[PDB]
Amino acid sequence: RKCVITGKKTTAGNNRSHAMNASKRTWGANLQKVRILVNGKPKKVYVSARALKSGKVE
Amino acid sequence: MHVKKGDKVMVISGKDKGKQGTILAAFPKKDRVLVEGVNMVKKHSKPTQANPQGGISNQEAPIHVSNVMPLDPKTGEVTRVGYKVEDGKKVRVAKKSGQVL
Amino acid sequence: KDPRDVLKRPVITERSADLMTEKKYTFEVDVRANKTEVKDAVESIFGVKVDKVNIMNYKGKSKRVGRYTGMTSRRRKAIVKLTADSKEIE
Amino acid sequence: MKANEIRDLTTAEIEQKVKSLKEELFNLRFQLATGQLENTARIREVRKAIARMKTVIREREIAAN
RNA sequence: GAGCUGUAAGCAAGCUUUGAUCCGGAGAUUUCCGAAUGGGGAAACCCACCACUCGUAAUGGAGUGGUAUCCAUAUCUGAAUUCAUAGGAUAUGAGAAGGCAGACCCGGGGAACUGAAACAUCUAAGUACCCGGAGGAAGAGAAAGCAAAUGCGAUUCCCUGAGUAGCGGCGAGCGAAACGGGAUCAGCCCAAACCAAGAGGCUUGCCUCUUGGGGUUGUAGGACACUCGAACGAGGUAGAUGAAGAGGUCUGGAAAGGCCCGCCAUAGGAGGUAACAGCCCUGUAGUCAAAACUUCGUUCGAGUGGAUCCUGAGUACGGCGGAACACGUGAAAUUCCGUCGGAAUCCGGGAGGACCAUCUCCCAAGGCUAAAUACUCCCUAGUGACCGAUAGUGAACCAGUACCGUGAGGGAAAGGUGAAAAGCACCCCGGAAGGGGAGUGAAAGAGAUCCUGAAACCGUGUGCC
RNA sequence: UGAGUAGCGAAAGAGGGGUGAGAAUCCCCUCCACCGAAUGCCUAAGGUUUCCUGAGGAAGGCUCGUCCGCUCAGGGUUAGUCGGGACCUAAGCCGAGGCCGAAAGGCGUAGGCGAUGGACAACAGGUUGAUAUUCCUGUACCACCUCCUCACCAUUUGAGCA
Repeated sequence: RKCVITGKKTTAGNNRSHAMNASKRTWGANLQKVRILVNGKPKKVYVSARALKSGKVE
Repeated sequence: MHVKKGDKVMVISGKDKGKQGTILAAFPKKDRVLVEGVNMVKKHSKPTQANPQGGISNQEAPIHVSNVMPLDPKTGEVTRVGYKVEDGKKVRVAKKSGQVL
Repeated sequence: KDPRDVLKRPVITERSADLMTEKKYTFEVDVRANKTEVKDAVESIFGVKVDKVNIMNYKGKSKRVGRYTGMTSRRRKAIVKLTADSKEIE
Repeated sequence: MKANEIRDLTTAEIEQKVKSLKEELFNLRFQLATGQLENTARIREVRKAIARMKTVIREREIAAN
């Protein structure tokens, strides 16, 4: 899972409950599957929601 | 080494002291020098292949080069060695003398 | 490749001496050499006609000396059966 | 020896004298296998000879190249 | 510049001053595996296609060279749907891969034992380990800084600050920075404004894209109108030259030892020389040397004005959930991550440890940047109040071997004749082995674990019982 | 140390000759005994020369050993038809493209690998110390090629080929 325009990728962190207990988790960006111009040719590549917010092509 | 095959030399140490001899051997692999009439070992000899003999062979044995210096060809005493060039090829020139070899 | 290298040396045994009487000859050949280029090599260089060629290869015998345990060379032996009224070999 | 394989003709005559002394070397291996050869230094010098000539030919061709 | 075809003892032989063996520089070959790359595969093999050669009456057979994928460029074609793209086909590419020093540096991922005398917060520790990447150093770097004064001016690193301020079941423990002193010292290039052309859409500049001006700036600056691929020295890789006693005498098997005498020394470093050598040799100090490659040092633009424009947008920042800052959410600044929201434009912004006003400093959201720095698989030359073979590397010796394990892996023991083999001719016993003699040596008790040969242990005669 | 003790690993030999320095243990002969849906004869996996010949007996041989599966020096394995390749594919594995995944990677299309399977042409006599559907002998068979031979077809209302 990658994002083509921006360097968003799944990152690893640690969720902490009450009593401050620490365990390891992961953090996912809001990727979406959609049909995009990357070259002049249409393709379907992933894209983050923050990247799609900034008004790109379809 | 400073000595060569075929040289008239003079020996310093060992049982054989101060006796003349000629050189017919050289061992640069081990700095080892066989002089005539020195280290007179008596080798026990078995028959050699088809040679039908059995006896003690009395023959030369080689000595170390550090115990041998050559002599001055002019004055005859044992002298030290130097190196010098003479019209192309270098020559072995003994010390305290201008003569070569 | 060169035909003067494809067969290395002949081998002289009692079996070999038996087969030269009945006109089959023994040779040690190159490892990569097969049944046919030894044949074309031998009529190219001997002026002889050979009918059948048999091939077999020996692996090295294990052999010990001193304390080392080496392996002798892998060999390929060739048998050449000359035709009738073909010339002889040294 | 060393000079002659350059000083003689360019390529041609080398080839038949190559297989001439390859024939000779072949004869030495044959007679050694049957156990009759005497000059065992020949079996060193002929194969050296070949390298001598091979190298000159090969350099020559790369020098021409 | 003279013996040499290694270890290693060969005579079946042969090469050498018509200059060998050897040493240094550059070349050539280099089978087959191996990223392995024609296809396959159980490493070290098998089976091919095309082009060109050998050979055959041909078939079979042989040689040489290409023939993997991806990526970049170029060309052609460009289905379905024949606008056009996917895709396909051809050619060009000292292009990539894989290995590596178990070191050093960045990132991504990332424990537990342990401590807390239990234990979860914490610690161990962002350690080990795994992954990716390059470098010989890497990162970092020219201020939206440090700081609070007649102020300093890129980073980095060392001493100091200081076990201080702090953090912390305020427990266990963790733990700074700036000022000061040193090493080193390099500062630069874009984007935007505007102009010029060409680049067409036309909705006549709202945008092309490549050049140049256009420029990198905070007591603001810039646009804007006024201003001029050689030759040479030193190294490196082979080397050469290089002083002075067989001095006498004694013991000794052998003098380098003892006594009595000399000499050199820019050389009394060291090693070998039958025992402890400056003058025996190799050498050493100096002094030279390069046909060929290789590494270092000398040649081949500004000031003034300030109408107007620009000064890095889904960016700073905020919420939420985390991470890093010594700092565990706490009075929590600051940096980064993910989601969501989301400005300002010079009268503008950011920081000064909550936050707000004043004051001071600075201009982010664009890049590049050597030296001080870290580290040794290596190579050269040396050094040791480092070991002397149960030590010192596992490995002084054919060791990562033998051996064990299916495999990952584990992993030993084993140095010493003599100065020289001069290593036992010859005789007797015997099948030999082994001995006894003879011989070599200074030693045979020195004869193949062969310097010395302790003890355990085992024998043989015996004085006393 | 035990201690010259335990053990010496299922089994019928005996006698005469011969070698030898040495003989219960080696060799020759005559009887006897044992196995015989096996302790016989082929041949896998596996081992890798242990196979044969000639020497030797320090170590291996639970004793001896003149002996060998030990040492040393030689020698021995021949295939168009046998087994496997240049034939096919199962299970499974790999995998251009691709699809997923913090990274390594995981899955998988076309395709390919993969016998234990399917197809597929020599056999019965002789031969030495060692090989034998491999060597010799006679009779065969399978695939492919044409310097050649005869028979026939049509060389585009085309024979033939697939």
